[PDB]
Amino acid sequence: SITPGTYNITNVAYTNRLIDLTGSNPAENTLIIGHHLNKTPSGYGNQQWTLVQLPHTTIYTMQAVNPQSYVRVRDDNLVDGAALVGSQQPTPVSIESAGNSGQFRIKIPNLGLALTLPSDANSTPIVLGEVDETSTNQLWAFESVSAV
Amino acid sequence: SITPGTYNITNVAYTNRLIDLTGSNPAENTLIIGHHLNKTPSGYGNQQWTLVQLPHTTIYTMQAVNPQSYVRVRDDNLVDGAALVGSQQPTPVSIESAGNSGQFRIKIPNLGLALTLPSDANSTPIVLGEVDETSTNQLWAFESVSAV
Ligand SMILES: OC[C@H]1O[C@@H](O[C@H]2[C@H](O)[C@@H](O)[C@@H](O)O[C@@H]2CO)[C@H](O)[C@@H](O)[C@H]1O
Ligand SMILES: OC[C@H]1O[C@@H](O[C@H]2[C@H](O)[C@@H](O)[C@@H](O)O[C@@H]2CO)[C@H](O)[C@@H](O)[C@H]1O
Repeated sequence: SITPGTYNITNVAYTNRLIDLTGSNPAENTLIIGHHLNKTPSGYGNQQWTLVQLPHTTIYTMQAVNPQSYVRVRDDNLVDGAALVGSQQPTPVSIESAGNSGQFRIKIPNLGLALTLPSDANSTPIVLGEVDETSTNQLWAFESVSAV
Repeated sequence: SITPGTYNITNVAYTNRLIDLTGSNPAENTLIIGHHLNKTPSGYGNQQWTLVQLPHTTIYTMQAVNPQSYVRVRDDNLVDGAALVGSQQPTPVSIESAGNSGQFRIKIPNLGLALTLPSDANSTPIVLGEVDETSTNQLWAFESVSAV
């Protein structure tokens, strides 16, 4: 399984789009979106995500570097089409390899729903969609940030 | 939520029945059962269960003190009636306060299923049942293992 640490997370369909917390805003219910890299080499703190793992499982929490907001499904509403947002409390996710190449799905445990990016337009919000075998817009690549 | 540590776990419908790994057997797919207390004051290692928590959530793993088998649903088959067993790999569980006191429900994350004891007969297997907030057969009392 993926090592605990800090990462930039890029979409497999749209390789110019990173997971991004809108405006670096710390407020409840701030939207999580797909957006162009915002500074070289590894973005500002709203494009860097720290993973904490439950040992001997694929269950994690995800938290931005600055401001320190967790990934959550809005209103804990675990259904097709619901928004992803920043919050003071996390939704637990299952991060699972999709084959022998470095790609992953980010799933809601036991429900057959996953994070998806529905267009390449800059600033498109990320939402839940149905799990399947062939859509590339629900696959994601992880690159370590050396930080410091 | 409940503090990480090592516990005896007793049913609320049937207060003479503890969670027990059959015969202290380390083999894969050994049944987990309700059974009378097998040693004073706190049982042998097959009646003592260690909890590890994912921070800022109610998600845990459960593992016996001796032999070191995890709690798992047989074949990862998350349906009404399925068997609980000992294994080298865990099923993640959501442990939540209920009823009233040092009383808790042991639920499958995001599904309407929970661990239940259907009879007071000695050595009855523990299985999944539908969530029902009025049923004492799916409520459990947690007591820390004394410090010899
Ligand atoms: O609109 C999404 C992008 O916002 C950028 O931050 C802006 C911000 O939206 C605006 O309100 C103001 O504060 O200027 C900022 C730029 O200096 C983020 O930097 C970008 O990553 C997107 O989230
Ligand atoms: O039958 C369930 C109980 O088994 C007990 O272990 C017995 C075992 O069944 C028996 O075959 C033989 O090995 O002697 C053991 C007693 O030392 C457990 O001790 C009890 O907790 C139940 O699991």
